[PDB]
Amino acid sequence: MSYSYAEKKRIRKEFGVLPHILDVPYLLSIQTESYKKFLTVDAAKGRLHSGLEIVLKQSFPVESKNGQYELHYVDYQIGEPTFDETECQVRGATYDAPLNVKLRLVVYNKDALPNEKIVEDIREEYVYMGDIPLMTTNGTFIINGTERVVVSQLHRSPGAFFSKDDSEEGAFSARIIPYRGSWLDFEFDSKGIIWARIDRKRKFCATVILKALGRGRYISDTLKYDLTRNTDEALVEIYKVLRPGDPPAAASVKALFEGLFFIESRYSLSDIGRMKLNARLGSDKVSKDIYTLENSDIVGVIEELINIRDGKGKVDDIDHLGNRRVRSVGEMVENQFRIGLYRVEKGIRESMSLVHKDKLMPKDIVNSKPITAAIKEFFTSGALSQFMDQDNPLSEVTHKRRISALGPGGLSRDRAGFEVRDVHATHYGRLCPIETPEGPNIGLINSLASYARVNDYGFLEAPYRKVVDGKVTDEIEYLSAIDEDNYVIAQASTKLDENNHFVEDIIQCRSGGEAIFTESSRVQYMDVSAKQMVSAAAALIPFLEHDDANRVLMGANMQRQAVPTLKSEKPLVGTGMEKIVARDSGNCIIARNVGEVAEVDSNRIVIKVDTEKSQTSNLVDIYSLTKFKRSNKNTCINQRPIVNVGDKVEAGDILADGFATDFGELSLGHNLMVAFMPWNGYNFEDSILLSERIVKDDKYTSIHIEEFTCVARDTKLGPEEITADIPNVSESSLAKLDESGIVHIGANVEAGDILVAKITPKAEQQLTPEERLLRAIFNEKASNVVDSSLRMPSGTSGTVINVQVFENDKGGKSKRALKIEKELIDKARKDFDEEFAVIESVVKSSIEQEVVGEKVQNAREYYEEAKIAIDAKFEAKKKSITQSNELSPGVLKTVKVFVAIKKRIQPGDKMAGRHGNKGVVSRVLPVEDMPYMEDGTPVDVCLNPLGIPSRMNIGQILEAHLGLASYGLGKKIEKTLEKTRKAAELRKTLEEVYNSVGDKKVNLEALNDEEILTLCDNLKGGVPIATPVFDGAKEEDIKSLLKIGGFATNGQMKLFDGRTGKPFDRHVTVGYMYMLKLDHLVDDKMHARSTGSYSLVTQQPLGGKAQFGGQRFGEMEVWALQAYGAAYTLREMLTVKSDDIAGRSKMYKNIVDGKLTMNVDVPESFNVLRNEVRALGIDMDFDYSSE
Amino acid sequence: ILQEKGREATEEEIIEHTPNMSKEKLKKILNISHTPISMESPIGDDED
Amino acid sequence: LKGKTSDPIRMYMREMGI
Repeated sequence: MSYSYAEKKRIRKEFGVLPHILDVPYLLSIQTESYKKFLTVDAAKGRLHSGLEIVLKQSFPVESKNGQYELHYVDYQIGEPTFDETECQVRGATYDAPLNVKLRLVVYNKDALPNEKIVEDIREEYVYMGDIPLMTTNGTFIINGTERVVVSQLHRSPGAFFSKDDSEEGAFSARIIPYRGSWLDFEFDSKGIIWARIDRKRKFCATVILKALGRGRYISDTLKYDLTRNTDEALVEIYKVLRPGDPPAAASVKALFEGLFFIESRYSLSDIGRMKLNARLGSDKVSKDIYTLENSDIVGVIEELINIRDGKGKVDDIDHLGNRRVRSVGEMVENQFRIGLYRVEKGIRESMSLVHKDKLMPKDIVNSKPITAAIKEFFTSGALSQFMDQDNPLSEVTHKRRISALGPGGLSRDRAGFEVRDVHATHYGRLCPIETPEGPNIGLINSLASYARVNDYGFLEAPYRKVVDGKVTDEIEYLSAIDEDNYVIAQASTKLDENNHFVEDIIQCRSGGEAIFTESSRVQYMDVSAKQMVSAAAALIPFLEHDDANRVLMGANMQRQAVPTLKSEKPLVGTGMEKIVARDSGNCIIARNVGEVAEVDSNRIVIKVDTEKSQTSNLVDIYSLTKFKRSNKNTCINQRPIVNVGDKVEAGDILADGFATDFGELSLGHNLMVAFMPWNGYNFEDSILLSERIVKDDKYTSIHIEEFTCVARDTKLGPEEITADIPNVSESSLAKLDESGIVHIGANVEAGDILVAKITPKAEQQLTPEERLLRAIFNEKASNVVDSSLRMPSGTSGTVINVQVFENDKGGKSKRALKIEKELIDKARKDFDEEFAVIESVVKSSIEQEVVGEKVQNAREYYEEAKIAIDAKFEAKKKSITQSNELSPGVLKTVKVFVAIKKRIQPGDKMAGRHGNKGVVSRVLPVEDMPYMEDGTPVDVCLNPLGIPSRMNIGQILEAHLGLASYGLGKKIEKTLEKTRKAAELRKTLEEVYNSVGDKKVNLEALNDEEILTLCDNLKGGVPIATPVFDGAKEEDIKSLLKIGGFATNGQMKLFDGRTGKPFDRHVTVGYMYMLKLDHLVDDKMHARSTGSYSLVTQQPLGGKAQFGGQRFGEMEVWALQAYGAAYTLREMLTVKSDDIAGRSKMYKNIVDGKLTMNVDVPESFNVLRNEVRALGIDMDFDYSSE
Repeated sequence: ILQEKGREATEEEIIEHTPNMSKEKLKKILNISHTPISMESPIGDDED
Repeated sequence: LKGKTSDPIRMYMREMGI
């Protein structure tokens, strides 16, 4: 029942009785969808006008100053990007698209009101506007050769919000929020007086605003309190409040008051605030299209506030999802573009002031400098923008879906506590509550749920199924958060009689958004899926319901930190969410059209597509694999093809898995037999014990790639040389170094070995007389140059997979450098030309097959089109400035070195289970020592039972029993296939193994005998089982599976100690306990330091291990030392150890000498503090007191 | 030059029509194009 | 006027513009 090539190769058992009403929506849709609306217009969507085009149209007309010049926008043209994303990243250039717009200017006599501009400037031209960054189909941005992801931002929606502080009774408040600009506020008072403020200022009556414009007793109390006599007086008072100590002006105040709230550019609602305000007052008379504030709107807001004080109405909830909206990265890009456009418009108005030309074209006035800088500044320095995590494919999906309220317009980390961190009732359908940072940012990540979707207004919506006449309809609809509160929704778990009618009279459902017991008749909707509430990352964990929420959150955060192994192993127990996660992430290749593989090699895939069952196409497509691609986490990424020659394939099938993917399924862990008994105190707490077979079998070995860059710069004294000709260096050390001075590719480098050699000149050596005598005795000259070669840090071992060199610009290349560059270009073009010919040769063979079928004009230009791309590829390599980059002026040359070193799990490493149980390996034991079953198979890992009782992670025990059942099922299949390997009996054995339990009915009959033999070989290690997160198989089904395996109906089994061979009293549960390794190696954490460089300002040691590191001494540690009374330890550590320059040298000499002496005259930091005080008028000095 | 012909540098073209009458001067002239950075300036989080 | 405003530019301009 696999129905797919990936499914056909291995068949995974499935569980649960819930039908799949709707398939999961695309995970990356939210990131991809926002960019398209900004850069594209769809008639069906109704997005006729692109946002960028609308922004250009709004500010295009200027009419500077009666110059007979008119600026009109005609059209926008987008230039093709110079380099593809793969080429841009290798070069380090940022993927970008040129933006061009058409401006028409009309000129004429420019007389006083006659024929000013109707007879001139009939000529118009396209003017370059700037460079716009482009988004890949994966929705990621490459900047400076670095991939980046912009997190979505959640911000309070523009509108009118009424809230009352409880400090005083009747203290209601009215707030109006604009999309941009200042927002006015109204505050009630204990006396019942009304006050109006703008953002911040002196308190004043709200009546002043009405005076400027032109059962209620509140107006009477407020009117008498204010002494304002006329609107002019009120306007002068408002101007004085806005600026203090500034004289009022007759026309100055009028322009300022209208400008603050009556300027369209200055103040706009964005069409969201106006829509909310009209709905809140329910008035259609005010124009919805105009986003500017109106006198009627302000009077209505004041009326609503008075009505709330009367007691008719309800206060709004800020925490409510409907009030909060999510802002896409493209909207931020649009805002930056608008700011740049405003600056450009101001420049154009100023630019017209100087004219020195005849029939001047409208190209000189346009300036593109302002727009490019703002967008680049936002992308490079954007707080929301950050490097995407490369640890695993799941991590990349988690980061893109993440929405952060933090950033501009966002609450500060310490500002908001105990309010936004909680989960609202509306959060169930929009944001998964089990996933959040355990750090202070906890409760702000608000990771988006898998089924969560974004409406055009930016409000998240959740799919639901309507119910008619007590009968559930199959129609699926999306409900807004505000709409959802009124309706009552029943959970999908509720059973049906097959007529879509609820059997139970009383069911648990949310009518007010809070779970309650209600009759089936009142229910109006049903949940589309059980896992809809949980996030996509949460669904991966099996037996989620059995696990505690805190432990589940800890496990979910830990799984994303998992590090990929050399061989991917599919988990025996899986929710089945892994296959969707792998397909959605672009780490695997999917065939565009149905075709039969023509040639397969581990560098590219060639496929031929049949036109009869497919739309018209070239008939040949080529897919290029990526081998050992470097990652931000320094994790090797490579793609291996699962396709075979002459293998039928269909669109959407995975030709080959790429990163952390096995057979189209994401695997971050290896299955190991696990026992649950305390051993010798090796795991007293969270410690984990490893048999060592995994270390020997390379079960947990990972490959890390390290890039080292050496650059050459021109100093004032001289230009530094990377040539490997350094005095005082032996030939054997330089023997690995090539004649060019760059280490040979593929050559193992010991720690501290020279990767590149550089010499920098020195002057005014001023050698001391003893040094002079030494030079005279040996006739030794003093070098005027010093060597600063690049060497790998100690404790690091690797081989050089790739070497990159960039030459100088504007300088003719040397024969070795110039010849090397030409040779590299020819090899890339020559390999491409032969490779391009190979594709051309395959097309020619296909034509020969179709020679009877007419190819004379059918593919005449097909070869020509391929030739143009090859020429462009040759041009692109020579299209560079000659250094492959600008290089930054003052940089002579740069070199890039890539080293890949394998890593194997060792003691002190950290392993975290999917259930959230985590441990650090304490020791490695011999295979004989590890406990074994009566069969004698060893137990790879032993776990502590006490920890499971303390934390309710009951899911892990159930998974271990399920894993044991899967292990038992595999052994029976191995016994059946060990002898008499015939398809007919194997089919019966497979029917018993899969159809014995469950209603899945895999229908293995469809698979041919040849497929059956491969499937049996694949299942030898284990039989895959898929469990729904809330639809997991019950204990009875697992017990039946254990019986089929022939194991007793319990997890525990008899075991014998290896050392004495005597069985332990009491049986011990054995489970697969699938495990993953977190990215926390102990190799980089050792941080051993004895003597290190000191901070220049404080003469104190550097920290963090960046250079020599060292451990800072805490103030609390000083308190503990004072409690101990060890003054000698405290005094010595503070002076000689840290800032005593005289003491440190003396201490080092004494330690080398071995003689005992102590000098602690003073600490340098105290002297620096006295100097800082001395600069101020206050004077601090040491003194002697005889009094 | 960048707006009229798009190309950012064209340094040979830049020397083609200039009153500077020097090529070494432009190479040394643009070298001091960077203002000194502020030591206390933050690097975002950057390990804080 | 003499509003106690801290900024010098506002104070200087008022005298200069008289």
